Amino acid sequence: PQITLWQRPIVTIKIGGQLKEALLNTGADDTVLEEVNLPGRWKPKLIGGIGGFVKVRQYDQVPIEICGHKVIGTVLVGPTPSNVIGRNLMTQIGCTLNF
Amino acid sequence: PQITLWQRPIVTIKIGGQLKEALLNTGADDTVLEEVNLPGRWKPKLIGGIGGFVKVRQYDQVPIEICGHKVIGTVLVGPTPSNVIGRNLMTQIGCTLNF
Repeated sequence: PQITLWQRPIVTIKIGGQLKEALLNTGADDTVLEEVNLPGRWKPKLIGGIGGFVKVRQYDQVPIEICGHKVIGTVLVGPTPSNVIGRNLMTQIGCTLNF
Repeated sequence: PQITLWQRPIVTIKIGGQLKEALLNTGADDTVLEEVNLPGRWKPKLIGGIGGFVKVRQYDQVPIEICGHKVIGTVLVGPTPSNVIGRNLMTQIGCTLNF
C-alpha cells in the first residue's frame, strides 16, 4: 500500500501464530516486539543505550507477516513501550519512503 | 525521491540559514532539532516522557527545506541524541511509506 503519515503508521503483523499491531518505524534499526513466545534459539542482545541498555532476546530468520507480506527477519523480543517494525523488516517487505 | 531503508534515512535539511542532516523518522510524531537559533516567538513544550520529560522550544510555521522541498511546519528545538524529521513534516513534503 501507500501509507500517509498524518496518523502513526500502525499495521497488523502476524507473528508466531498471534496477530499484533506494530509501528512502521524508519527511525528504528531493529524490530522490537512485546510479549511473544517464539520457538528456537536466541541470543541476548543489548539495545537502547540512553540511560542504560535494555536486554532482549534476538531470534533470527523469523517468519512474520507484515501487512500481508510474508517475510523473514531478525526479531528482538522483550520490554518495549510499543511494538516496533524497524528498517531491518521494512527492507524485506520492499518498503520505501517516497515524495 | 524513493528512499530504501537499508541505511538510516538521513537527509539534508536547510533551516534558519544553516544546512543540517536529519533522520526521516516515521516513529516520531514531531520534528526535533539540535542547535539552531530560530527567530520569532516560541512556547515551551514537554516531549519524551520515559524517565522524565525533556523541555524544548516549539516554533510554529517554520520555513524548512527537506531534501529540496520547501515546506512550513512546527519545529521543536533543544537537546536531542540526533536531529529528527517527524511525521508532522513528512506529511508536508508528501512523504509516504510504500510497498
